[PDB]
Amino acid sequence: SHRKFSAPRHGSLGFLPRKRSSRHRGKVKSFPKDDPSKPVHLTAFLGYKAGMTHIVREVDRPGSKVNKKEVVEAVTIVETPPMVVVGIVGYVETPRGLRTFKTVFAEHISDECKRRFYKNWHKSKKKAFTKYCKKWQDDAGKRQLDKDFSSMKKYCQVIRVLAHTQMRLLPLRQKKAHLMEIQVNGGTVAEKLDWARERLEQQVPVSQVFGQDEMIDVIGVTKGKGYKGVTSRWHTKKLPRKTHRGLRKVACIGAWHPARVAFSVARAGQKGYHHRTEINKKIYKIGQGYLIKDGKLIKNNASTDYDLSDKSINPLGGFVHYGEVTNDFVMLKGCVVGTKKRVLT
Amino acid sequence: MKTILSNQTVDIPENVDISLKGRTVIVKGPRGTLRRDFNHINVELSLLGKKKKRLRVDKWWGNRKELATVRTICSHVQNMIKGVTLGFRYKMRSVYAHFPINVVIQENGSLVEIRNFLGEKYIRRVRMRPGVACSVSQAQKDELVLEGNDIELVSNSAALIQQATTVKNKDIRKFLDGIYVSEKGTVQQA
Amino acid sequence: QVLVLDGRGHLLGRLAAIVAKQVLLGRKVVVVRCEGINISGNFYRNKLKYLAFLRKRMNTNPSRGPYHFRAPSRIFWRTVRGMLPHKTKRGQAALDRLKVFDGIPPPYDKKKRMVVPAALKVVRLKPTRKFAYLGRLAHEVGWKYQAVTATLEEKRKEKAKIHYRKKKQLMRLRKQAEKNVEKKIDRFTEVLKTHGFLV
RNA sequence: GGCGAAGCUACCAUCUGUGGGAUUAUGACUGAACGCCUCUAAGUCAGAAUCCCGCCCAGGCGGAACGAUACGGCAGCGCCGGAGCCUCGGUUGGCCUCGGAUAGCCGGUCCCCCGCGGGGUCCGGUGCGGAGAGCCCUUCGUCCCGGGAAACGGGGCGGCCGGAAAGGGGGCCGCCCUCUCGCCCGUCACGCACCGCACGUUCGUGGGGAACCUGGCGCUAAACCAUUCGUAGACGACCUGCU
RNA sequence: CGUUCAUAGCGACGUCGCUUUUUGAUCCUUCGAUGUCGGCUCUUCCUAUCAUUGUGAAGCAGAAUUCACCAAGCGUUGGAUUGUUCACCCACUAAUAGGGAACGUGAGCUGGGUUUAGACCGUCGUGAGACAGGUUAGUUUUACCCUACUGAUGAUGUGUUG
RNA sequence: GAGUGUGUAACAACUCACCUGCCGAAUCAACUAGCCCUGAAAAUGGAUGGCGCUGGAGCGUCGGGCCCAUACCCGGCCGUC
RNA sequence: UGCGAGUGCCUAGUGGGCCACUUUUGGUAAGCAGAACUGGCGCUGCGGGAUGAACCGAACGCCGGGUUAAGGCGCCCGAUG
Repeated sequence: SHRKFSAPRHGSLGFLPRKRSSRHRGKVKSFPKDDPSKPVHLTAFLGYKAGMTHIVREVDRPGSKVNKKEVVEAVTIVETPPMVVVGIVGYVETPRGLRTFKTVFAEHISDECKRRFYKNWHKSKKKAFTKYCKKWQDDAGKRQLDKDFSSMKKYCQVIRVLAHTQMRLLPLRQKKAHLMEIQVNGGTVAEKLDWARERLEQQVPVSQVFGQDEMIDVIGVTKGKGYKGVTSRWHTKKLPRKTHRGLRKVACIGAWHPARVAFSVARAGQKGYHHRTEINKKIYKIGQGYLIKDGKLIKNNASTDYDLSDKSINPLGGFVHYGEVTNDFVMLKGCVVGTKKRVLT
Repeated sequence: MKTILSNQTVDIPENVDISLKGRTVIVKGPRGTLRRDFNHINVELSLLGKKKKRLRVDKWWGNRKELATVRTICSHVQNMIKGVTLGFRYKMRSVYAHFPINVVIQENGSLVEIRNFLGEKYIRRVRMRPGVACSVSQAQKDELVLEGNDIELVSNSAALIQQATTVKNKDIRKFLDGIYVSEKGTVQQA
Repeated sequence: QVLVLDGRGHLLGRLAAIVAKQVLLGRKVVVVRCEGINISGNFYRNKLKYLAFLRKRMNTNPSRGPYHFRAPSRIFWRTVRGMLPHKTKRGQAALDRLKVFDGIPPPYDKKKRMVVPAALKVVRLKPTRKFAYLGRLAHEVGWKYQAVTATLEEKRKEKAKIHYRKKKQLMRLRKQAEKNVEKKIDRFTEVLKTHGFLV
């Protein structure tokens, strides 16, 4: 028979593979579309969820009831240390996909960046890139890569740059840096790569990437919640108290002629630790980190043009379960995906 | 019935110089050139007569689905001859009841915006076809003028601005509003 | 010993009829430029035959259901799969002998492409009928890569232009040769033309 | 029984939720059929909670690029340059490329004009003979001489270019060294002539493993378990640290 | 009929078809058992489309409201009574459209009334008892096996790993 | 046309049927038979058997050629009569 | 026209049938119920109709060659390549 009262579907039909993510770093699945009109710049960046706080600000939108009055606003503090560029990679479009062409790594690679290529840093002999780095100081090695750079300028279409974060400027316990390729959007391929050639083994701050009141997206991994029931994995209706086999389960699954339980039927399983791409997040303040000219500059971290205080964004006792922020930061409107100390893209 | 032959001469004037790359006929003259490929009709195009006095088209062993394509070959050709000699002028009269329709061109005639149509706040940006020039007439308060050489491009742009001024969920028989075709003419009458 | 078949201008099932029988006889055939196969009927007909194929999915688990391939190579690979006994071991070893590609692989860019006169549009279809390309139809089903293929096929097309121009440059030198040497090869030419050569 | 850190939690607090393509229905343009007219017959336009793609999730008995590749007290590897011996199977010359039209093509000089390419004109074919009803090589061999072809050619180490969609044993300069042997016509003989009896004849230094060989060049680790971490977790698994 | 006007909307007297969401007809499957009604929860599908998207026609002046088309993407409620499927009413709403999946769904739940054994009332029967008349109380067993699915290890090849 | 339409208290007035001015070959009307379309809407995704097919691999009428069943002929063997 | 005929004893099993060309009863109709002749399945394999009670052909000891019925000859799949 037909259903008596119609009801919307519990749970989304777009997020069926609710598995634990095979990766821990947030991954950019789709970079912004290229256009040879704007100058070269970055497109993605790696951050860490530090904590959350309030913003009292003036909303000046026309036509609202909140016109010319103040609100409080939950934001998220993301400590965003500057990158170290340690290589570039080229991509060429194929009928079978978008295949990479060549990877060129930098000469001097930081030890934090070298921790990524090892599953056991203590027992390793740290022999990574010991012979590759000998292809730079020699004239034959430099000529061997000079044509390699020119090979990218002729055959490659999409140029992505390899950058990693710094664990030396963070309160994190871990020291293994996170690598991610970042697509460079600009004009033609030739001068776009030459910008990355000049910016090798350099420091990339956040102001080169993002600016004031930018309207950006957040990529991260959900806070894992373990193996949860179907009444919390899908928020289904709880069965009444008089049930014998339990009341936190889906009562009827399917019909007799094969509705042999489908992918669309809500079942118990893993809840949390899912890769999510949540978009439309407004930046309110790109921060400036700790810097000393003669004295310590805690003054200009959480000071506005009306506050005039010496407070930093670190609360009394510091951020809970994260540490104390020392570097420049990005403050994102609203809550973001992931727990504390989570690698956010 | 498969008719053995179906023929019609196309008498062209002396001031038009035409050529053909197989079935792709090129018509040029005073007001410019016109190119229109005549493929997928499966008929031949024979340009006979010295000093190019006429064009002849035949169809061998055809039935009534492509007997009807014989005359549309000539009819497209004469419009190319007419569009090069005298052009195509489609005057575009605007009809309104209460709210006057304000029409003005932007680049040369390419972009035409329609405003104060039924008092609508939504402006209507309509692009013309390439090679079609638009302008506002004189000696009368509101009428639009479309110029060009190709009959298909000019009249499609006229239908674009005719279908842009349509009334929604009202009585069409009472709300006689919008811009409509007034006359189908040429740039000069010779 | 390996056939290279140009896919442009061929019917879908007519070329598959020739290919599938030749595969089962133990002879490798390579079908290339699979965006060029065209299908009889108007375009809006063949779209709904293959769009209704997209609706053919198993309700309980579409992941193990029918794999709706979107590239024109695998669409042509699909229609040969149904015409071969792929459930047996002879059929499975037959599909290894069939290599089907979109565009022009650089493996086969300098190979001469065979044409089957039993499957061409002009010889099989009436000139007044309508036909629909598989390359245009595949893009509207979800095949993304027609702009990448068109840029690469345009690059392959002009690369063969210099080679053909060099082939004509060598051919006029081939033709120029017997016009100054015929006074000493006139004892070797008639023995070819009294046995039916060079006429 | 109050209050309550941290952690979970509520539309019971808060944040976010997207851009294109084709067209359906429809309204049309040109326009015959049916010298008139018509959205239709060829063709063309607009066209949506429709369909599909983009956004987002997983990532295939699917590929790609890069790094390190076992100095130890042995050993073991990688690249390049000789004979036997197991297994696996088909195999019996290669064709090294225009695009495209089908009521239409091919190749030229270009007296002519634009930036070797294009257009007009002119010339010979068009069941294709600048033919895949087709092209190249053809192997029984060696020994002397004469005739046709060559003298600018065969063969024997470094520099310079063209190739990326899954990348070509391709072209040019010579040399310290060897020929009128290579291939086309004719004299002259020889080669176990195995006495009629079948898997003969190549791509075959074919792919994989075992150990012997001679010489040269270059190498020095990684993963897992154990412990810790707790951004994770039923257990596995995942993120970390540890002279 | 529709103020005149058959076809805007309708349409008698006649006539042609579709459906198994009704009752029928048959006994073809099962009586070495396929758990027999509803309600709750949940998944999917159909269009004979209630509303929303796009449209055409109205006895379409506007508004409101009817007829028709592509169209199942998204929705179709809270409650009083009754075990109810149904049914009626109140309020909100864009609408509160119709259905299928062994008349979906009992090793998912309940047992409310059908349908055991105890009883009471009314009718019938001399009687034991009968009533598809009414009321009351009346045990809802097992997955650890295979498959499907949810998650979690892995495996196949890339000489080994990242 | 003692008249088909427009407007007057009725007139006045215009226009249609019809005829003439120009053009030059088949046209019109009603039935009837084939192929195709509408009529033609159900629930797991769905079936000329599938792939596919449109100078058919769709339909009708046919002509050669070709395939095989334990069917027929010939031959070998067994058994029964 | 063709076939060697007649006759006497015991005797198992069967006594639920079904389908089809044609005729035909009741029923709107039914893969419904009930009759006549004939042929089949039951009891029977084989080729074909994709699949299969009853449809077409054709009935069967074990094999080789040849040829066909009904069906077919784009591929699956033998054959109009």
